[PDB]
Amino acid sequence: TYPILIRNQALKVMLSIPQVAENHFVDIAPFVYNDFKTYKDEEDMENERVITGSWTEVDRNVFLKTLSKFKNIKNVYSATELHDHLMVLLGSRNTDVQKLALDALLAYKNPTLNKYRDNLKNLLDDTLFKDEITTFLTENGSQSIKAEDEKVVMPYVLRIFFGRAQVPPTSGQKRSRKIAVISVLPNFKKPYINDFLSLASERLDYNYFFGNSHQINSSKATLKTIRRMTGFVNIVNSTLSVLRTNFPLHTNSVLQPLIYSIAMAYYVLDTESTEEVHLRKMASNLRQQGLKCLSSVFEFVGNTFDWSTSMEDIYAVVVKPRISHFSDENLQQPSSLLRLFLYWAHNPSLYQFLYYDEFATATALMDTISNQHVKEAVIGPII
Amino acid sequence: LKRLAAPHHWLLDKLSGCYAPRPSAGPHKLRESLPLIVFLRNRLKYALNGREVKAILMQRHVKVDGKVRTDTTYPAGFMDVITLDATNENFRLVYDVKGRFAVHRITDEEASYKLGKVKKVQLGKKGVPYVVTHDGRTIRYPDPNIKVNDTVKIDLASGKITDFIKFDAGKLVYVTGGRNLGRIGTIVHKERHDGGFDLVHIKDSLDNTFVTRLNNVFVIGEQGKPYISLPKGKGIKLSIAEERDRRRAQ
Amino acid sequence: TVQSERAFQKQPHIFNNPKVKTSKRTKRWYKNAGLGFKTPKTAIEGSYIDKKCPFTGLVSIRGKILTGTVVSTKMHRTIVIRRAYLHYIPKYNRYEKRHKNVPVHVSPAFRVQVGDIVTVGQCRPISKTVRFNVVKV
Amino acid sequence: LVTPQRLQRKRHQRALKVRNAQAQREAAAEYAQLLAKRLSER
Amino acid sequence: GRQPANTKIGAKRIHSVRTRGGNKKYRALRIETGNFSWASEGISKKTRIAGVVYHPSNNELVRTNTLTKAAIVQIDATPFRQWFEAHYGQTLESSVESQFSAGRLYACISSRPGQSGRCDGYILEGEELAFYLRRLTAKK
RNA sequence: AUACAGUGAAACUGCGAAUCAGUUAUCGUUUAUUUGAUAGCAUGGUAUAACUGUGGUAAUUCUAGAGCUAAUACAUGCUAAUCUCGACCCUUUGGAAGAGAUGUAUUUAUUAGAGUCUUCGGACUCUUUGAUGAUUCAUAAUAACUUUUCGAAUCGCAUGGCCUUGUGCUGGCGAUGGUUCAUUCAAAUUUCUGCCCUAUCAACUUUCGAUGGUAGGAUAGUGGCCUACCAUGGUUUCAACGGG
Repeated sequence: TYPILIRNQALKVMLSIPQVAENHFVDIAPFVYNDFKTYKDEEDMENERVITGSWTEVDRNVFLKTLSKFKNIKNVYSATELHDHLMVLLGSRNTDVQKLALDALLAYKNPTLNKYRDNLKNLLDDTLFKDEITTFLTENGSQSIKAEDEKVVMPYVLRIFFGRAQVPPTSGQKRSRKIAVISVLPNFKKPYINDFLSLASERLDYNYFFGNSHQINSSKATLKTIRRMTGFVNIVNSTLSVLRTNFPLHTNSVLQPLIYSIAMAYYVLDTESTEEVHLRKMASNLRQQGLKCLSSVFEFVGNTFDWSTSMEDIYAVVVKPRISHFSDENLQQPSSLLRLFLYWAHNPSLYQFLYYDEFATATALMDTISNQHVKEAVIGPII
Repeated sequence: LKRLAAPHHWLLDKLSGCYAPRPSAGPHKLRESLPLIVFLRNRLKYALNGREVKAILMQRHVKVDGKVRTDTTYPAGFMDVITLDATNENFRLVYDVKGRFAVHRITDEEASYKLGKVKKVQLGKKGVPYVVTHDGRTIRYPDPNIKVNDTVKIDLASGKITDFIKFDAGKLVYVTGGRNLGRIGTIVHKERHDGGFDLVHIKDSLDNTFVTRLNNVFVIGEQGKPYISLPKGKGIKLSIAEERDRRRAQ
Repeated sequence: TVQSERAFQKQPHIFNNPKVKTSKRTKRWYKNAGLGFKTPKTAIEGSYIDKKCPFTGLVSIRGKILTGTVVSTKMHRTIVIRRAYLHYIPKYNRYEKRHKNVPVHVSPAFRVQVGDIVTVGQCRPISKTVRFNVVKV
Repeated sequence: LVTPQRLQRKRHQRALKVRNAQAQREAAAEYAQLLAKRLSER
Repeated sequence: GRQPANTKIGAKRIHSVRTRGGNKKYRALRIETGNFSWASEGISKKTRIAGVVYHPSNNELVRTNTLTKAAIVQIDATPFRQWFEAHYGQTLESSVESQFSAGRLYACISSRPGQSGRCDGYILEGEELAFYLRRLTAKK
């Protein structure tokens, strides 16, 4: 078959055995087959085929995944080999981004020369996915911190488009719509962690606007729910358990960062789903953050206490009782100062709020602080 | 690439051919270290010429302070030990009365440590402390009470330290250099200038003081406890005339 | 003064914090390159820059510390001193009048007087011909 | 050619790296013990 | 000595130079981008060089705009703009603030391109700002 | 010894190819080599040598042509994994649900680098760091830039063990390489004195650099080694300057 793929890539008679061409482009095979097949599809023309739209779609998905260099270059050659109208003004940007000399400012500058045409968006998203597929050890780091920061010079619609593009392979809304998810794949579970890292990178690069896309946010919630599902579905050989602990810590710290960075024009009226997911994360052990470096649990609770809007979805569950319990542990760590500041912020933002549930939460907080704030012996900072 | 202006404490004659062994690069300086060739050929005469010196080095036979080091021109100099399994011997090689290198004959439990004056101490990298002593033993992790011009007892089997030795009044010192070379004793007074020319001053039975620069001298030990058996019965070199006077007396 | 040139004069990398308020705008950098001296008040509360000076500039002093009498000050930041030392000759078996020229980069720490005795030491070579630096008049 | 010896040497390089690290970062702790002793002393 | 370099703006192209005793020096020619740094709170970013306005020893370089050390600049302002309005929540010193809608900033080069081959700017802020605006007034 | 196993020509690769004199400093440079520390893919492709051939050419260690095939030659490329806090238990010298932390090379900006109380035995809290004479020293943290450095696609002798006999997982001695620091060996400059005779040599150097200061370039670097800009210096009857 490798000799057959090489012979059909040498003899370039396309549209003669093109019956299962798009089916082979939608089917799976090895990498030695995939490189020769993408070379053959770039050697063809793809103007009139069985389905030229399906060929361009498989080219876009290959330039998305691509293993970050080789199929990215081959699919860029295929996309130029297709009907590449309004792309000869960006062929330099495409060749630079597919090449290993991808100066990111140069790629976003040649696209800023090819701008006001918007015919480079799918190629730029596939180049962003290729630059995001860098893996492990400090060269991947020096490339990823360049890529996620340099992609901020793009459209305000195309940023949410790239976020939804990351959302697509591991959204699973049809899996999580009924109750929760029930199927466990570690390879897609790692892509959830990659989406978590890319979303945290985009939030840290632009933490004012942050660009909320609702299906991407619900897919991040679905990834955290799959993490709690694996924790309840413990695989005690535990490579999956270590991967799930690596996914849930970064997932919680990323989901706290999006809310705590945007905090004004995001986190829409469907906050009850995130409150339900946080209730699922607290129903294991609500007081499991008694350390001073309590990451994202105390941050989400304190951000909900700080922003006065979130008290409704706070008092939906009994979550202020959980934060008061983690504060009212006996040997509590130096996060007790953040808990007392949370009591200060939640007094005039729940006891000066709506009486049905926010003043009820403030009454529960005052009843906690009357008989549980006794040991005030903070002999450290007088401030 | 040549020699014959060799340091004259090597017991080297003039009619041994022209060139002398050039000391290769190693632990010590050239002016105060003898190579294994001038040791094994014309210092204890276990060999005759360089061909058979190469034979008894590449016989896996010599072990300068714990390891083989097959190199003729290897500058194993001051305070090292040279063990040989055959001939039962360990040679701590030190200074003496006249200035040249006195051999010892050392047993095993004294031959399983040397000691070293520190040359400098710093902090190396990643927070780790940093000690280098006179032979290039750049050793990590000392005890924290580190001074400079200070003696550490190197375990010499595994290259760590086993004992620490400070320096102040009333603990022994031994000179390596100057006109007063190879001499012990430490009891007068501890004077220090700035810009050098200072010494821990040296005792005598007649209170004879020898003051040099402090780079040459370093601690052996304390009163009653030196950490090395000493050459030729604790050589202080009183006088040839006093030696003949003691000969006429006893 | 603050300038004599097209470029700018500034202590490199010893900068202030340009956001918060301090009443200096440049922390004038203290140093002493050795020799047991106490730091001069003109360096603690001075105004010049002088990259060849041993009290704010980054040059170091050690080695040959010598003395002599100032005779020439007409140059730019560099003065010539007179090591008026007597020599000996094997012919006459007497003493003779001898001196050589030694130039030294003067520092604006204390004033530049024609006639005083200086104590200057060997520095890393500041120029083509001058090798020492003024550490104290 | 992949031999029984080549992956043996690869395994030995792995073992040497992990043994050097698993001596070094423990010798750090046995230095920190003496530092803690002197900190309790002073 | 050896030959002059006189590196320019645009189209990065660097000679590979080995010199006396190892010490691989990067003889960069024709620098295109530059890493600059906020001098009062510490954020650095690669930033696209436009031009060189000032030379402190020879107005031949004010003519030909040759990149060297100690040459005052006006560069890009856009990645600092994107960080300035994308992480703040403010989306805005006062004379530094005056250089926002002008599309140009001001800084200085310290790393030698004929020696190190780098491209460094520090955003001048304070008496540096005062002296360099007085130098703009000295030119104009 | 059906991959190889002995010797092994050839060839590639690796390594090596006025003397000035005494005289200090290199906190102004690099430091090949030795030595000592030191760094958590059952392993891919070139592009060729020797050789086989076709010749020219009086001829050279002259060569072109094609067929070949090697790497410690050239050029790409990888595996969770460990240290903190550990509520609780069951007593710990633990094992624990998990709140966490993650190399190096270059460049810049910083920042840190400064008198009671007594089981008379004991405690009751007292200060952060390595120094020289001396630092923008040594070192640690963030931010990115790297025409992207390294973190072993290597070799010889044995090849032993664990038993779930896989064809697994392990494991010894040492040969080369390689990051950084130190050492050792060096270089290249630098402080102070000197030598041939002379006033029928008294003025010599800012000619087309003379001498400084400021920036820049060159530098392995201190440094007119040079560039421009600011200043008009500096040497000398002391035997200078010039000449023998």
